[PDB]
Amino acid sequence: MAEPLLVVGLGNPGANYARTRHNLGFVVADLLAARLGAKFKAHKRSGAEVATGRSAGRSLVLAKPRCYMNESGRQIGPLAKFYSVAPANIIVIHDDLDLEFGRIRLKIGGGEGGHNGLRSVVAALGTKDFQRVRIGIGRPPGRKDPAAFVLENFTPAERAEVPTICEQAADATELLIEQGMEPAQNR
Repeated sequence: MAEPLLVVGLGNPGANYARTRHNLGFVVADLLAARLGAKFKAHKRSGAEVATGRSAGRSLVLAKPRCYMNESGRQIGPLAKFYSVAPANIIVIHDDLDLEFGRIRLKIGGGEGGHNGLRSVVAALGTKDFQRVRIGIGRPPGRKDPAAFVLENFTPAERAEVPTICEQAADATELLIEQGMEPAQNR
């Protein structure tokens, strides 16, 4: 445990995409960097922007991809390699379709819940054995393309709670870092 962590947050760049459902990992990652006094440095070498920090005594590397959601992995693969982090020491924060709105679960491995970003990372890291901070966004309402549901902005009802759900998410991420899946605790 003289080894560093990678905390990746999944999202699409662009002002109009910032507050969409598929951009929760970005906000949650933006929150953490802020908590650790970390500044996002453009990482030419892999493509994503990167902030470094320290939490519970552990080396942290935070990352947010600078391309579209679909090629996260083409930027997180070379980035993880750069800072030589094993896939088990990589935590990825993303919105989950299979989790009810507001629910935050923590898991290593498992599915990909139709998230095109998580798959892109699984492909680029080969294995699907990295950690996840899953943020429920709920299932789409009735007849509705999920791939467009996640590119829409949260309803005025929901967005009232998003700020508080992300704070709780950043808190789950911190707690995952100090313990393990001894967390998934009251998280």
